[PDB]
Amino acid sequence: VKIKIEHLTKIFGKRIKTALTMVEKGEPKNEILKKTGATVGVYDTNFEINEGEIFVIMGLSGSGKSTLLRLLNRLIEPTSGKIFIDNQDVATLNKEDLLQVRRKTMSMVFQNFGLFPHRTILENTEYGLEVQNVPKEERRKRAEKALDNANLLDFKDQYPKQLSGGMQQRVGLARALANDPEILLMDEAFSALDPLIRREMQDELLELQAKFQKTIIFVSHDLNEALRIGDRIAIMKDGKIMQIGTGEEILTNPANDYVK
Amino acid sequence: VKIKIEHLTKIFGKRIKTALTMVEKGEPKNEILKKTGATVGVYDTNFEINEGEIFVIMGLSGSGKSTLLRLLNRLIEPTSGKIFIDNQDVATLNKEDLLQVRRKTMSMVFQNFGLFPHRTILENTEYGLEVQNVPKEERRKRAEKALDNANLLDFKDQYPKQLSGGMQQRVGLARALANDPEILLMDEAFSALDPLIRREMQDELLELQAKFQKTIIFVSHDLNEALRIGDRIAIMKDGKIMQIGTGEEILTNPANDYVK
Amino acid sequence: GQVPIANWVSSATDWITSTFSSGFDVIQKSGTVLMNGITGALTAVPFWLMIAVVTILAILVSGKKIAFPLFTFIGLSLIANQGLWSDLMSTITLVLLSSLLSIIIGVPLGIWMAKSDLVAKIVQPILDFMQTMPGFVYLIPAVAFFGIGVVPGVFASVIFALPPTVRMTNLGIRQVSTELVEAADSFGSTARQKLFKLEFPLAKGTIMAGVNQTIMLALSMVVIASMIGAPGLGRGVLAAVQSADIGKGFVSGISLVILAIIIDRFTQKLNV
Amino acid sequence: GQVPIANWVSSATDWITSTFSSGFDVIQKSGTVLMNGITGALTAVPFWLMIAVVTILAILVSGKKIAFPLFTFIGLSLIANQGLWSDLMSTITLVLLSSLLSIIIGVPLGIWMAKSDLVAKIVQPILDFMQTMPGFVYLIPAVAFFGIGVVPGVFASVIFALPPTVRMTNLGIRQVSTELVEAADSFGSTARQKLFKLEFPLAKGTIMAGVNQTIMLALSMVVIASMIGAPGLGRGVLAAVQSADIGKGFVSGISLVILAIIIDRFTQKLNV
Repeated sequence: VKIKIEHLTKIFGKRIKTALTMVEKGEPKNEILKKTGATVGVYDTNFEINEGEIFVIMGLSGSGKSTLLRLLNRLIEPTSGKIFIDNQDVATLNKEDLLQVRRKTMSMVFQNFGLFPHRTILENTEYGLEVQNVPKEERRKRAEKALDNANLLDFKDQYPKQLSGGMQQRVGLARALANDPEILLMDEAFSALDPLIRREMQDELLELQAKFQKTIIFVSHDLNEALRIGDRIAIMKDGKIMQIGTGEEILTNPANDYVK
Repeated sequence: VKIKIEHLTKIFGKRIKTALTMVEKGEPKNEILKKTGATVGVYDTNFEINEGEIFVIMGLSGSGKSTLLRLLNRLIEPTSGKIFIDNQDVATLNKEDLLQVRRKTMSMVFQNFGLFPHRTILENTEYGLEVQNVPKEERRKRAEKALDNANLLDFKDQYPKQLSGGMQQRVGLARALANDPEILLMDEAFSALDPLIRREMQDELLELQAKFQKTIIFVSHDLNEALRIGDRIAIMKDGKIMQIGTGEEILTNPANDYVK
Repeated sequence: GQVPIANWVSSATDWITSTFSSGFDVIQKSGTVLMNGITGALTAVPFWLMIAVVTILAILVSGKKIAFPLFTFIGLSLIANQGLWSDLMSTITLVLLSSLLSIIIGVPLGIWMAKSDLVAKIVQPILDFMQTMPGFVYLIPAVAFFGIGVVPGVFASVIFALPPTVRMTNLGIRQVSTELVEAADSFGSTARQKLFKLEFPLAKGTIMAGVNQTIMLALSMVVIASMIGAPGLGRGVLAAVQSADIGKGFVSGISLVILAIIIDRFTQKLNV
Repeated sequence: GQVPIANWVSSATDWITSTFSSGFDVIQKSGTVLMNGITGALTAVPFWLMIAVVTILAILVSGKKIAFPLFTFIGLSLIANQGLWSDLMSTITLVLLSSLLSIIIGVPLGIWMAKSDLVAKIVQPILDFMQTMPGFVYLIPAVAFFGIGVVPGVFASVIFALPPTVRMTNLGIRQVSTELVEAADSFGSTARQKLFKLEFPLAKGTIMAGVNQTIMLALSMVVIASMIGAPGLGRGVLAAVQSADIGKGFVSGISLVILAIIIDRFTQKLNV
């Protein structure tokens, strides 16, 4: 296995330890988020992600689905928990080791494409390397190959504002890929596209994964697209994982009608 | 009769006389709507309104529908035409004559209720009198009787921000009535309401009109309410009146098939 | 080499101040009498009863927060103890008169700019022209006409503080939603009933922001006019920076700072 | 009666300017040499080649509109003809240095205020405290330390013009959409690659507005510092309002107005 989680916890607001332990009683989060006012992101999630798979993550919009991601790479400081990768726990790292992690191992993809409008394609896509102090020629070549693998090297001098939602997403994915990461995080990557280009990006992602294998984590809200991508799906609600079913999620329905 | 119209028209933009001779001829409208932009609001309308009736007016955006009202009031200066009312042409009146016209004969009701939020209801409702320099006691009693006729005298000290769309419209109509005019103008009076209160206000309006006789001219979108209330309906589009059918418009339909 | 302007300007100024002296002498008399009247009689009364009034007023506009009242009391009283109460009564009549004149001149001009659009197209860039330029150059047109004294400081202040009042007035007038104006015009409001009954009561909250800028600008300008001879705390400051007596200068500057904080907090809390 | 402050303040100021003179003498030397270097060598060169450069630059930033170029030419040339070119080269090095220092001091402080929220909660009200107060009181802390001269005018200007730069910097930093920051942090940007690569290039347009305010504030403050001895056109104005020679004062004021209009139009058109 490439990833191993151990009791991941994220709680906002003050009363850090007091609220953490008072909720550690295991009560439904609704009570503490409604009355006591202590917001909750997750609660004691202990799962894992094996190499060369797709651990999709569902959850109604507002159920702490992307917070788990943003915790994996520490875009939000997790209260307590452990994320063992490459025999390394991330939460117990200084800025240097964490930066090297983010540089070489993990890299995200964003809903609104998280693109620098003031920088052109061959300028953005190379960011993942520019940050690494990479030879301009080498990073340029890597960017251009990451582009032509998506068939956009022709537009290597335009600006994002002059492109399409699907093209912007493909450029974001090229930026994520040029760094050649062992892990690929995707947070609602296709939540702003049309169904047909959505499905097209899905097929592109699958063909690339099958061709180039690497661990993927994926957030989404449709079960159909998921099962189209789902190698190990795991839905979430109230900030709590409930299952890790590939073809059984839709079979077994533990305390959930949303599964249909 | 009460009203008589004489070649009423309103044209925006410069090229005033040239555009006027252009529109008076019957030239195409979309041509000039897309060519020069000196938009057209009205098309040489020559109709009339008899005393004690309801001359509803219909049409969609760009129909110059509401514009006809504001022209009758002179809230927007008409390019050419005449409105003979009480043996008075309004377009050829000095300031004070039009002032007294607006103060006694005509008075409007507004889509968004046109209410002074900074003033109390019994303070608003009396505006129609305050502007006339009326004895405080006299205008106060008139306003109170007007609220009584609508059964909202209890709320004579609240503020509009604390009320409902229905009560706001009722207070606007009370403001219109307190002047005891001979004409009642409305501009999408019930566009911000729901069907129930819409129809309730419609019924109350017809009840008052039959009990208290006075000329009305009405603006609306839907034909159902027009037939519920309208005594002489008038369709309009591209700033041109189509007909004046009470129960014939449902029959004679040169593209007036909106009845269903 | 050519240097013709100075002569033309001094000639024109002599012509004005000679052919119009009938007005300038009257203005000088009125200014000096107003100043020495509302700075000695309307003010300059027990300096333990006025600071108390202001303290309780701060309490009112603050409710529970005691910082601002503590400042007013440990402020104005600080001034008095330092012996600068008679120079604060002045520097207040000055900003008072400057703000009143700037209002009287702008608010009407703001209405005129709101009604006519060409007037605005004219003046608004002129107002940015007058609010970008340094204010120190508003003294020439002051000592040239009224010489040194009080009324020149007042003139510089009113012509330095006017812009924001005018701008925010124009705004608050031509930002009231056209529907209310339609309503008030349908019942025959002849631009004078309409104004008072509808527009001002709704613009107030926008205008008064412009006025609370006007006041600070007038304070700044009278402190600067201290160079001319406009009395008050400014003179103190001036003397200091001319004689490097940092004690007197600092106490006068801190008095001005206190007055400024007080005026800001008041003029703000009395706007919301 | 008690009047204790002045003594305490003068004592503290003597203590500072005595125990730190090692720094103040160095600052005085640096200021005077910078001024007399970039006002006589980097400038004070043919007054028919510089106005032409500025005219063509105005043409560039204006395209077809000829009003602003006509002003630059019939402006600066007007100054020169009036014999005030050596006092405009000064009054430019002064605003130049004041703006540079205010930038160097604010932009970093603006970053620090954007990262930490408590720093902002501290400073922003302090910045309104410093932008509400009259600027004439920024002279005491200038003549108290650096006496009269150029560097005190520069100090007053940098401490009078700083606020807007800081505020708009903080804005342009903590108004760039958090998603881009997430993107730049996911690829390991250590707050120095992130800053230059993402935030500045996006804030620029907001910052430079604060800076184009800083420049005008520095101009105002050096004209006011003319009282201290900061050279330039201000002195002229000053002399006039001290001797009532309205010709010289008016020509210097019109030169300042011209410089102000030019700087405003430039610093604006070079922001959009």
